[PDB]
Amino acid sequence: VRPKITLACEVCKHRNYITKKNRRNDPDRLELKKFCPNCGKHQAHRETR
Amino acid sequence: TSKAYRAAAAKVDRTNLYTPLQAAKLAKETSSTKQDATVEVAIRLGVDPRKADQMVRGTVNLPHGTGKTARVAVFAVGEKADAAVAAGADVVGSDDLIERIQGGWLEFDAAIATPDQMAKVGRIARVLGPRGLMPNPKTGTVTADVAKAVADIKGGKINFRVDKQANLHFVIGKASFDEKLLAENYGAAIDEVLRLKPSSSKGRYLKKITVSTTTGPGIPVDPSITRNFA
Amino acid sequence: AEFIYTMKKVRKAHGDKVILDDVTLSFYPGAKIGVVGPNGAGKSSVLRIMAGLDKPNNGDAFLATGATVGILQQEPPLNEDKTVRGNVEEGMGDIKIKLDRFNEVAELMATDYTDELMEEMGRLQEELDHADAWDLDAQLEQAMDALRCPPADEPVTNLSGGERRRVALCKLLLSKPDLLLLDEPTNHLDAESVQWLEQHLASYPGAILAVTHDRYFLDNVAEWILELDRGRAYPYEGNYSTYLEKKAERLAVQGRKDAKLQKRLTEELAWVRSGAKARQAKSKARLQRYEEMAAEAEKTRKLDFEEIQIPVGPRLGNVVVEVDHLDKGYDGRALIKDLSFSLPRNGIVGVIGPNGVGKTTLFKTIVGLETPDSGSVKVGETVKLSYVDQARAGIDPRKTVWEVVSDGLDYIQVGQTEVPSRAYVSAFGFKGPDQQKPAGVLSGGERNRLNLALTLKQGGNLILLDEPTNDLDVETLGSLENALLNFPGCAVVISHDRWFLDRTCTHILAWEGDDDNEAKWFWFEGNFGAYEENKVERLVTHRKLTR
RNA sequence: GGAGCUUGACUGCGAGACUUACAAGUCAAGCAGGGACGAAAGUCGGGAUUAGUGAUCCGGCACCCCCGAGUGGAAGGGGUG
RNA sequence: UCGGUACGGUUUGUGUAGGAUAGGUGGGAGACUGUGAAACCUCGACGCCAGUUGGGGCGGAGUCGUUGUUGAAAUACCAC
Ligand SMILES: Nc1ncnc2c1ncn2[C@@H]1O[C@H](COP(=O)(O)OP(=O)(O)NP(=O)(O)O)[C@@H](O)[C@H]1O
Ligand SMILES: Nc1ncnc2c1ncn2[C@@H]1O[C@H](COP(=O)(O)OP(=O)(O)NP(=O)(O)O)[C@@H](O)[C@H]1O
Ligand SMILES: [Mg+2]
Ligand SMILES: [Mg+2]
Ligand SMILES: [Mg+2]
Ligand SMILES: [Mg+2]
Ligand SMILES: [Mg+2]
Ligand SMILES: [Mg+2]
Ligand SMILES: [Mg+2]
Ligand SMILES: [Mg+2]
Ligand SMILES: [Mg+2]
Ligand SMILES: [Mg+2]
Ligand SMILES: [Mg+2]
Ligand SMILES: [Mg+2]
Ligand SMILES: [Mg+2]
Ligand SMILES: [Zn+2]
Repeated sequence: VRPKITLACEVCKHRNYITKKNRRNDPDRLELKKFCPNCGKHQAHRETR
Repeated sequence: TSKAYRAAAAKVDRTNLYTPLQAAKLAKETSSTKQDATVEVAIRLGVDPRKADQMVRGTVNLPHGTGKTARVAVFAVGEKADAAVAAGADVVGSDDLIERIQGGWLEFDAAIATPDQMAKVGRIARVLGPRGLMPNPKTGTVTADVAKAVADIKGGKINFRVDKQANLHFVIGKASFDEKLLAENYGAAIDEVLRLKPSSSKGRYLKKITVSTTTGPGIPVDPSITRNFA
Repeated sequence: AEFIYTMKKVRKAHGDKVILDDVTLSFYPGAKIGVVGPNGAGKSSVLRIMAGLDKPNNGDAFLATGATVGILQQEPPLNEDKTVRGNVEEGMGDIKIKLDRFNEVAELMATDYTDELMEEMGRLQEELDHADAWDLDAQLEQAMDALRCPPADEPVTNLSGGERRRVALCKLLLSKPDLLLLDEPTNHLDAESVQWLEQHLASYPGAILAVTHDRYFLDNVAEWILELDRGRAYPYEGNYSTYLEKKAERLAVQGRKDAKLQKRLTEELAWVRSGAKARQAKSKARLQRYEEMAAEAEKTRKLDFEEIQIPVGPRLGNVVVEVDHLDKGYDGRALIKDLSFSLPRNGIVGVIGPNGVGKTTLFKTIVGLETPDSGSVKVGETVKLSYVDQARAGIDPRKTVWEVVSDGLDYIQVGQTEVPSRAYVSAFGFKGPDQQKPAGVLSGGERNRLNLALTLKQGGNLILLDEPTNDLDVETLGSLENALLNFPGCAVVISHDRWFLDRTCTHILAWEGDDDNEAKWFWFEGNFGAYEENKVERLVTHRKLTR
C-alpha cells in the first residue's frame, strides 16, 4: 500500500532518490524537482517502471 | 505449354549443377530462332529485405553489351541538350517534356538530367515513380556530366534491384552472341553483386541461382564458382 | 518460424491484485488469438505491456527485431484536425514527412548547392519504391471507402460514437504492424462494420490479439483462445463455446476442493482448542500445520457478486412521451423526417440503426438538450427522466470513484429514500478500498458500471440507456437484463448487440431508410425476433482497403 | 483553524556534545554547491516531541570505468546508490 | 502407417474504373498448332456468381497477345 519507489532524472536517467508514495492516492508517477549531483542543478525527477 | 517444344526441356538435367560456361551452351540450344531470345539470370540471395540495410541495389557495366535498342530521354537545356543529341540520344527533351510524359507517353528506358532540371521532373515523377523510369543520382543519371551517361546506356548499364521476396533479375545479352561472350558479361555481374553485399547478411549469400531464356526452362548453375568464368 | 513477441517469467501485480505470475508464451506470425476473461482479470494491462507503454515488475517481456506494434486502446484517442488528417498520423505517419521533404527539395535544391542535396533527394527516393508512396493520395481514398468513413473536411468533435471508432480503425489498419493489439474493436460499431472486420482479420499477415466479450466476433476471427484467471494464463484452442465449459469446470473442482479443505480445518481447530492433558505435550508440528492451513484458507475468498438493482421511481401515468411529426437536422442532411410515435408504459423500447443515423440525437430531443426543427415532443406531468450524456460532463479523471457518484457527501437521495453513498457504490461492485480508484485507472467494465451509478441515482421512472451492453462480461450482462425486466417503468435502449435486443425488448424503433428518403423510421409493436420476420414482408464484395 | 506559491521528504561535509560493556541510538551551530518561500531579516538536511522495526554473510539491480591471471577484449570481482 | 526437413510437379489470389477473378519482380513480340483452334454435351475439383480440364466433333482453321481502352500496375508466354 506504501511501496518504495525510486526517482530518476529526466535528462541523464540516474536514480538519485528513493521514497514512498501511496498507491491508491497517487496511481500515476511522481514528478518532483530534486537536485541531481551528476547535472549539478535541480531538475525534474520522475518514477521508474 | 506441354507441347512439342518440350524436347528442348529434355536436355537440361534438373539435378546437374552446371558451370557458367555450360550455361551459355544450354541457353542457345533451348531457345528457338524465331524470336532472338534474351538470356536471363535469376539469383535468389540470402538477404532479408525487411531490414533496410540489407537492400542490394546497384548497377553494372557490361563489357560486351547486351543487344538492346536503349531508348534514352534526356532532361537538359543549352549545350547539355545539344551534347546528348550529339551523343546518340534520339529523344532529348526539355522543360516541355513535362507536358509530353503525363499525356500518356513514356517511350523511353532511362532518364538523364542535370540537378537543375530535376526541380521540375520530380513533380511529374508521380507516374515515373513505380515504373523505374525515375532519375536516380547514384547510377550517374543526376549529375553535371550528362554526356558519358548516354554512351553507358548504349554501353550496357543494367539496373538490378532485389525484389520484396529476395530475388535478383538480370539480363546478360542476346542469344545471337557466343558462348564465351555470355559468360564474360555473367562474371562481370557476380563480381558486382559481391561488392554490394550487405555487411549484416546472415548465412550463405548466393543460395540458389539459375539461367534461362525468354521461353526455355531453368538451368541450374554452381554458386561456388566466383573466379573462373573464363 | 521466427516469432514476433515472447514473454519470459513475467510477473505484473498491482499490490494484492496480481495480473501475471510467472507466465511464458510466444506469439508467432499467422496467429489469430482471442483473449478472454472477466472484468478485473487484467486483459487491457497485458496489451499495454505488449505495446511498450507499460513495463512489467520483473521478468523480460520483449519484442522481436523489427516487428513494429500498433495498439487500439479501449478508449482510442484522436487529434483535433480533419478526418483526412486523422488517418495520416498512423499508417502514413513517418512516410508523409519523407513526402513532405521530397517536395521541399524539389525547389530548395534548385536555388542551392547541388552536391550534398543530391543524395538527400536520393535516399528519400530509395524510400519511395519499396514502400510505394508515389500514389499516397489514393491509398487514403481507398482506406476511407472500406470502413465507410465520414467525409474528409469535417472536424472530429461532432462525430458519432461509432464514427470515432471507424476513424481509429483506419489508423492501425494502414500501418499493417506485425502485432495487432485490438482492445474491444467491435464497440460502438453496427452489424455492417463488424462483418467487415471479420473478413479483414481473416486474411491478415501477422499476429492478432483481440480482447472481446461477445461470442460471435471471436468465433470468426480467432482460432486460439487465451484466458486470464487470477494471475494465470491458460492457452488452448476452441471456439468460446468450450471456453465457458472449461471456465465453469475449474470452479467446479475448486469448489469441492476448498470445501474438503474446510472440513479438515474444523477437525483440526477442535484439536488445537482441546487442551493439553497430563504430562504428554501437544505437538508443535501439528500447531504449525494448522497455522499454515488457516493461511491457505484465506487466499481463496473469491465470491463477491452483487446484482444490479435499479431503483423504482414514482407511479407513471398514461402519457410517457408523445412525438408528433418530428424533424431534426444539423445541415441540409436530414436525420428524422415525419416521425410520430408514443412511448408505452412498462415496456422496453429498442432503437435500431447503423452508424451516424441519429439514435443519440433522438434522445437529446426527448431530454430537451436539443430542439425540434418542426413538430413537438410532449412529456407528461408524471414522467421523471434519467439520462446522462457521454460527452457533456461524463466523469472527471482525478476525482475518486466515490466522489463521482457522491459529491463528497455521506448519504444520498436515490429518489425519496435515504441510502448511504458507500452502501450505494458497493451495491455496484466497487467494494473495499477500490472506492478510492480515480476515474483514469478504472477499466472499461467499471466505467460502464460507474456510468450506470450516475444515471440511476436520479430515481426516474423513464430511464434512457445509450449502449449499456458495452464492456460488460456475460455474468453482469445477464444481471443487467434481469433488472430491466423487473422494472415497472419504461426503458429505452439503444444498442447494436443483436442478441441483447432479441432477449429483453417489447417495442422496436428502427431506421428503414433507402435511397429516395434516407431519413424515415418505423415503430413496431413487438419484440426484435418478430421485427425481423415483419421486415422481409414489407422490405456483398469485401472492400479491400489495400493493394 | 485558513489561504497563496512550492519540493530542503536535498548533494558534498560537519567543530562539539548526550547516551553507552561492545555493537549501536540521538542532537548539532556553521561552511560550499544548487534551489523553495519572503520586500527584507532570514527559515527549510520531512512531520509539536519521543514508537512504526532487523546486525553480518550471501545474492539482485542501476551507475562509476577502478583491477582485467601471456598482450588486446570479455567473464568474474570492486566502488557509490 | 502418421509427423518433420530437403528437392520437385500441378494449383491458389475478385474494389473503385477497365471485354474481367490483374499475387510480386524481371524478360518479352510472338506463344501454340500428333487433337479441347471451333463445339456442344456430360461428369470430378474451388467458390465472391466462374476458373479450374479426365474428352466424346477428333489431325484443320484460328484461339490468345503485340494496337486501342481503363487504371497504382497490364493482359500471350516463360523464368525465379
Ligand atoms: N452537433 C452536431 N453538429 C453536426 N452534426 C452532428 C452533430 N452531432 C451529431 N452530428 C451528426 O449526426 C449524425 C448522427 O449523430 P448521432 O446521433 O450521434 O449518431 P449515432 O446514433 O450516435 N451513431 P452511433 O451511436 O455510433 O451508432 C452523424 O452524421 C453525426 O456526425
Ligand atoms: N495504475 C493502476 N493502479 C492501480 N490499480 C490499477 C491500475 N491500473 C489498473 N488497475 C486495476 O487493475 C485492473 C486491471 O484492468 P484490466 O482488467 O486490465 O481492464 P480490463 O480487463 O480490460 N476490464 P474489461 O475491458 O472490462 O475486461 C483495473 O480494473 C483496476 O482495478
Ligand atoms: Mg492527491
Ligand atoms: Mg479493456
Ligand atoms: Mg451514439
Ligand atoms: Mg525520505
Ligand atoms: Mg562528527
Ligand atoms: Mg546557499
Ligand atoms: Mg525572490
Ligand atoms: Mg541547518
Ligand atoms: Mg508523531
Ligand atoms: Mg553465518
Ligand atoms: Mg587478459
Ligand atoms: Mg562488468
Ligand atoms: Mg560519498
Ligand atoms: Zn540528472
